[PDB]
Amino acid sequence: GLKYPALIGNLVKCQVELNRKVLADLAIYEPKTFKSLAALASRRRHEGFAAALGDGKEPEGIFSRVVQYH
Amino acid sequence: RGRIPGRQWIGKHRRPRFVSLRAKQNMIRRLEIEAENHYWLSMPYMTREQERGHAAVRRREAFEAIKAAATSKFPPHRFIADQLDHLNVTKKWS
Amino acid sequence: SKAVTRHRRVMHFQRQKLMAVTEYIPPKPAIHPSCLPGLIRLLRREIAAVFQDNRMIAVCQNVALSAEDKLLMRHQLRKHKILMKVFPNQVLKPFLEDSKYQ
Amino acid sequence: GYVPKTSLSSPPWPEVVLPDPVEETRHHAEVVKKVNEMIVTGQYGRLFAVVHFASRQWKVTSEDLILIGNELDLACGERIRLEKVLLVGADNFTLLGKPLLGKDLVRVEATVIEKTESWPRIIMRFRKRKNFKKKRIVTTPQTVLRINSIEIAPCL
Amino acid sequence: KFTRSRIPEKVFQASPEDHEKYGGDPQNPHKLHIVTRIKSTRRRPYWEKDIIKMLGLEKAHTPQVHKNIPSVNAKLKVVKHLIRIKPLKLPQGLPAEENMSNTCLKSTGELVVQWHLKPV
Amino acid sequence: GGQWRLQQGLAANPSGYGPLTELPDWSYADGRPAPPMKGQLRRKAERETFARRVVLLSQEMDAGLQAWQLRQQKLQEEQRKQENA
RNA sequence: AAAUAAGGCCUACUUCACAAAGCGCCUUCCCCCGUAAAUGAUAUCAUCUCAACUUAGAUACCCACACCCAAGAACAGGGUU
RNA sequence: UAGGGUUUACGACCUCGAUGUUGGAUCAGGACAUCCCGAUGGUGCAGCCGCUAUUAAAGGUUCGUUUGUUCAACGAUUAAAG
RNA sequence: GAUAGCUGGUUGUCCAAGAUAGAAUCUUAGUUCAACUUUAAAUUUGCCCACAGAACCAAAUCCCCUUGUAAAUUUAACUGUUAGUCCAAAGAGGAACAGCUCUUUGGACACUAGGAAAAAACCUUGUAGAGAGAGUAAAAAAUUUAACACCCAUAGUAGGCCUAAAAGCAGCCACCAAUUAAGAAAGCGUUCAAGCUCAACACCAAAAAUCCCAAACAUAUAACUGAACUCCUCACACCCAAUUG
Ligand SMILES: [Mg+2]
Ligand SMILES: [Mg+2]
Ligand SMILES: [Mg+2]
Ligand SMILES: [Mg+2]
Ligand SMILES: [Mg+2]
Ligand SMILES: [Mg+2]
Ligand SMILES: [Mg+2]
Ligand SMILES: [Mg+2]
Ligand SMILES: [Mg+2]
Ligand SMILES: [Mg+2]
Ligand SMILES: [Mg+2]
Ligand SMILES: [Mg+2]
Ligand SMILES: [Mg+2]
Ligand SMILES: [Mg+2]
Ligand SMILES: [Mg+2]
Repeated sequence: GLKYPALIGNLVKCQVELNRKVLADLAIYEPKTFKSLAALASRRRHEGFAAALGDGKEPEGIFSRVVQYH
Repeated sequence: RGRIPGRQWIGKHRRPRFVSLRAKQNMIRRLEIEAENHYWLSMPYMTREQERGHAAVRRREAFEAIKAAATSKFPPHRFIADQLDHLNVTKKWS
Repeated sequence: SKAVTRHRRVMHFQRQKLMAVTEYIPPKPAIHPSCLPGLIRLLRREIAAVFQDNRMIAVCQNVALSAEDKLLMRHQLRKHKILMKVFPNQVLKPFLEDSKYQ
Repeated sequence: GYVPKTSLSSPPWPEVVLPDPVEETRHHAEVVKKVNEMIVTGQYGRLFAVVHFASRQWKVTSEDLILIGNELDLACGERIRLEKVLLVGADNFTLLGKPLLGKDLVRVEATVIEKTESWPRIIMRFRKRKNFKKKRIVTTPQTVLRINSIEIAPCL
Repeated sequence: KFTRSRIPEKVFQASPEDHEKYGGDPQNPHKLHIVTRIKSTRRRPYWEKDIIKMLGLEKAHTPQVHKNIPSVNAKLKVVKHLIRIKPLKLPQGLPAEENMSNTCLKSTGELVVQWHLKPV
Repeated sequence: GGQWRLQQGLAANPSGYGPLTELPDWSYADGRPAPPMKGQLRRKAERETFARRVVLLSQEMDAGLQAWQLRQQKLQEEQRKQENA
């Protein structure tokens, strides 16, 4: 119940870098893993939409907020 | 049925090419980057008058190094070690 | 081909792209204002004079009478002392309501 | 600014709403504690990890083979510890970093079996009437790896 | 005849609106730029190719730093349509003798001297 | 693809000076650190050369500014001296 | 009633004969979009509809060895009481 | 202002270590800027004979005298010898 | 074994550099010089350079210090190129036509890569290998003009000049003004007048011949896909015609 562009965008918007080969392998031999990934992608999409609509103040998405590095 | 003259990209008549949204967005972002570069290129720091000889020493040193490397152009040396080791092609055992 | 031609020369790809990107973009009214909010003095003076001099004024609906019929009516009204009048209604309604003639 | 219900008054997609942050964090902590207890009880079976080695993400599980197209300079028969894992799990639970996971959380044990070469690959180039005919043979190096097991700790 | 395209003086004149839009400022301006070729040298005149070769931008998408002086300014403007320019602002002091092995460029021009591999 | 990475400043390409590539790939089972890779050493040398060039350019600019200031001061002193006598 | 093009035949007529052919004889059937008209609004007139609705507005052949042949180069087909 | 490459040229782009040159015979495929068989509007339409504009190509498009010439003159036909 | 500016061909592996302004020639299908290119070597300045400097009858161009750089002059060799095509601008003749003939400035093609359908010349992009990796440059045509505010007509009269006649329109003049409130008349039709409206008042773009040619949807949240371009593990001399080393 998702699309490839939005799914890839939501997966990239979570610091969860995963190539396409591993994604296909999981979808083939691990339906539950891909289901959880799709759920996380939909949650990130909804959080981003809510943020763009209300500009946050001050949730900033429980799943968003990338981990900074130095 | 659409018969047109030879070669569609030259001549008096050519197939009319139309622009899409991809090329439009590409040109827009390119113009934005160009305007950013223009803005960044509008604030000098030395005003020319302050750069009448602040690094000529480095240029002279680099030129001297290049000249020394060029003048060093000479054939290699020679040694008897290789000429004597070449005789080992007939190395014999007991 | 030459520079100037009788027909419209096909512009280059980059030229057409620049011409299309540099098009005119008019403003976008967020609300659009389309969905937002002499002789008459002489007429009034004459109507006031008539109202002041209307000792015995009458009203009819003369319209079906031809020009010759109107001329005959004017002749009859000139025989016996009496005059006719023809004034508008747009300028007469305000004075009508103001003269307490409900 | 009321809008009567029409075919375009509201968007077509369902307007969902997210829960509060306090309850969300509470549920997150509860699920984390549940997963920690499940891991401590030893309920998992046959773990799998996505090891990003040799610039490639391999869906590693257990007792599987991997062949890399380069040299690592390691004597055949030595244990190796891989890192950069970012997708560990098994059944009824999963784990993934942001991106990489903690070192003390995952431990991938691997070994070396052999260091062979690739089959004789042929290179060739040709053109039209340009007398262009180039040939070359290449035999890049290869290796073999075997992941013994994938341990896990309750570090959460 | 396609001659050497020149640029007038009214172009390079930052206005208050431009300064407000970007982060740069007139007083105390940057001293170095972050040149990064984003366009190939082909399909361009020969003088532009020579300028690109002199600037040292053979491999595209590669960072490069040059002096912010009138000469280098004009040299950059000559190919402005083929390179990306950005200021090199150092949050901390310049790289000392001790801060030369652990460094990083980082996007948006931010040369960090304490480059580590751990989360905040 | 994901251009959003540039908004946060974590390299447009995920394989760019990030923790997914700079971090050592493998390591000895006993915990010993594996030797550095050739690509990592090349990137380190490139960064060192870049920093050296930046420092050299900054020092050259500072020296030029100081020389210009000294020349201006010398010209002012010469003018002041010529004003007398 | 005659021809045109197509589908058949030798019993009368001919070239002629144990046949075939025409000069000789039989048959050939469905409307085609271009217009003119009820009823009313944008345009309470009027008005044929790039508004809603009504007028001139597929039938045909078929799908169980060996001798002769009107069937056929062979192959194949029809008959062999 | 739009469509034509069917006439005269214009350019020589592969085809001079070969594409055999016009008419006339059998066979005709296609397009309508439609001569005729079907249907309409107007008309200097009292009717035929006429003229104009749209659709319809399912069909038809003769027999002969001359010049080698498609073209070029003439005798008789059918609604027509495009 | 004639000659021949001429047709044809001129044998194994791999690396690198490698496209020319013109002149003469019983000559433009051929030759030389010049110019481009290659090898070994001695020398130092080669290019964008900044104020300025460079004519009476527009893009521009020459010299040009700091500044990016590492390229340039010469010596001694000698083969190879010296018929070009397309694109943007100045053009020249032609028809302000030709895949039409010739120059000036830049790019491409003769050299691979990803697209515009099959394309040399159009857009993007070059240092050369592997991996079953990641990020990007160029990249998908849009669009339907025609009604209309359609209520309603006395008269000084056929004003005067010519017009046997045009009185309101064969031609010229002033164009007043009574109707309660508006044309010596703005069209239509009259030989000529007769009749019909109007100005104003009272609500008021397509067609050529074998047969049209990628299926196809206006309504799930802007971002994806997309190279031999950049990066990831290793080592790198291993993608130009002729010619050369
Ligand atoms: Mg063609
Ligand atoms: Mg030719
Ligand atoms: Mg020939
Ligand atoms: Mg020949
Ligand atoms: Mg031949
Ligand atoms: Mg027609
Ligand atoms: Mg000979
Ligand atoms: Mg000769
Ligand atoms: Mg030949
Ligand atoms: Mg031989
Ligand atoms: Mg080469
Ligand atoms: Mg002579
Ligand atoms: Mg020519
Ligand atoms: Mg080529
Ligand atoms: Mg490369």
